Amino acid sequence: EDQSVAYSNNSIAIPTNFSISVTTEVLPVSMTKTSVDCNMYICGDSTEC
Amino acid sequence: TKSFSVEKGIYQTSNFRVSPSTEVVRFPNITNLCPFGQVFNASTFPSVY
Ligand SMILES: *[C@@H]1O[C@H](CO)[C@@H](O[C@@H]2O[C@H](CO)[C@@H](O)[C@H](O)[C@H]2NC(C)=O)[C@H](O)[C@H]1NC(C)=O
Ligand SMILES: *[C@@H]1O[C@H](CO)[C@@H](O)[C@H](O)[C@H]1NC(C)=O
Repeated sequence: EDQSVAYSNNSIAIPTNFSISVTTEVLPVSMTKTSVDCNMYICGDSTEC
Repeated sequence: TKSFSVEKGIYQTSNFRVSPSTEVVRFPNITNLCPFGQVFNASTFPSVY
């Protein structure tokens, strides 16, 4: 939305009361630890491979 | 880890420990010989067309 305001050279806005706001910030930290057996994946149970 | 000296820690290893010995060869119970006659030892063969 547009809330156009022009200017002033002798006016000042003062806030008269406040609100305490609780916000949530969500941040990943770690990922799963995975290991691979190269021989078992590539060849399985074959000696020739 | 291809070395004769290993530093302190925990490591993941391969199998290197168990190998098969015996064998299982179960096949169906048929025994009748296939008719190699009339195919190899036949009297007349047809024309190629
Ligand atoms: C700014 O102050 C006024 C009081 O002067 C607040 O209005 C009060 O709000 C509380 C709840 O948070 C009520 O229990 C009070 O009864 C209200 N006023 C009175 C004294 O009757 C106002 O909430 C404050 N600022 C903001 C925007 O939260
Ligand atoms: C700004 O302030 C001066 C002070 O002399 C005044 O003359 C002028 O008219 C004002 N202009 C505005 C933006 O009101």
